[PDB]
Amino acid sequence: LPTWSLMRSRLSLSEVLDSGDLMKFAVDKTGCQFLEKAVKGSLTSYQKFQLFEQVIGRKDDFLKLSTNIFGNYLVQSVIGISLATNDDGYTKRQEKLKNFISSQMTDMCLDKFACRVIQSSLQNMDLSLACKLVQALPRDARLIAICVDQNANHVIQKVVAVIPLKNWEFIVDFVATPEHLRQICSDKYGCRVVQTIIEKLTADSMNVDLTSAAQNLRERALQRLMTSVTNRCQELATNEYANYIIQHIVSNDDLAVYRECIIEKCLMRNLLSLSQEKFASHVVEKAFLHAPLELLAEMMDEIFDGYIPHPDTGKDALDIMMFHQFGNYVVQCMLTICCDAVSGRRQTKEGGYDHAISFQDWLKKLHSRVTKERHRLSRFSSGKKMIETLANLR
Amino acid sequence: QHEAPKQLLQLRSEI
RNA sequence: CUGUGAAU
Repeated sequence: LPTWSLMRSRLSLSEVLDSGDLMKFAVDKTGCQFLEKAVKGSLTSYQKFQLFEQVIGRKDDFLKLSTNIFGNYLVQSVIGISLATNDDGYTKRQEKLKNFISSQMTDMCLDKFACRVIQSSLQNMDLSLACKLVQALPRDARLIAICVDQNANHVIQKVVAVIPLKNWEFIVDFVATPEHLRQICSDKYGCRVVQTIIEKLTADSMNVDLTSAAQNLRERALQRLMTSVTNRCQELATNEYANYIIQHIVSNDDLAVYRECIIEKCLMRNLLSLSQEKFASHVVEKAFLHAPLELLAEMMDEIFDGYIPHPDTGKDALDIMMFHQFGNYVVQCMLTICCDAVSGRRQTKEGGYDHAISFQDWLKKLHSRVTKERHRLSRFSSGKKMIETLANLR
Repeated sequence: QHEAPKQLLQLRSEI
């Protein structure tokens, strides 16, 4: 801090602006604190002119402040003041701001503090100029590093949230690339990007405001990404992060058409194996909970009769899953579903059939097995829950 | 990954 | 006998 301002004083904002020492105030813990409160008062036309010039008018100072732990707050304040100042410099300032950020898009996205200037600009700038910010995103392997970056991943999620799909449709096709999808979906942060994109591409209640032409664009982009996801749902469903994406698709009612595809492509004929996986067992749970009835019948038949019992012990698939540290949650799901059906909490009509007689069949199977194994089951918390679930039915 | 080994069973044939 | 996901 300059000595003419000394520790602290009764400083005026015009003093700071006229001194030429704003930069050493904006990077200071106490100085930037004074500026954040000063710019919230009634500024004169010239004081705003000075802030525009000194905070978002010089590229190098704008970059330095945007990447500063404290100065990035001042930049967002001044950007907001500039957007709220409808004078004759309004067009010139927003254009200069877009060019500043676009020229350093990638590095600002990867910066812990500058990525907040990006997100603030994306949601507050006029929609037209914010769209030009998306055009500055990279199209090579730096986009992968952005999607999997601890900071830059929120920039992509912000783009998806506040910018029309026409401007970021290339990200959908970039992520849908099979090689890119593997890296991104298997990342702690890249999996959030992919799930946020899917949610924005879903025709749910948050998208009824779209025009028909925008719905068609949304539908086509969704089909291209769902094709890529379902082409590889086996490695995604077992992955420690990508299993959340497969769960979301299987459990979302507005994505019901992709339920049959996912359940049939990677879940069917693998239920015993996937139910014993730490991550895939959650996907199996969701698949039982939301499967169409005709497909649910096939999943039930696979557990009850899809496997040959062990040739030495006679242990079958239900026995293995029932007492497995992960499979027991799947069997519990099967039992809760059947009890919900026979008691009325779940409807049983589909495709002209009433599957109530089928739910009664599967419940009879699980009740019969829980009865025989009541002593082994009573050792476990999961087993006591299955016994209690059945007793609550009567 | 301190889990018990998977217990796999032979699948019934599909048609 | 309980079992997994974001940066000022």
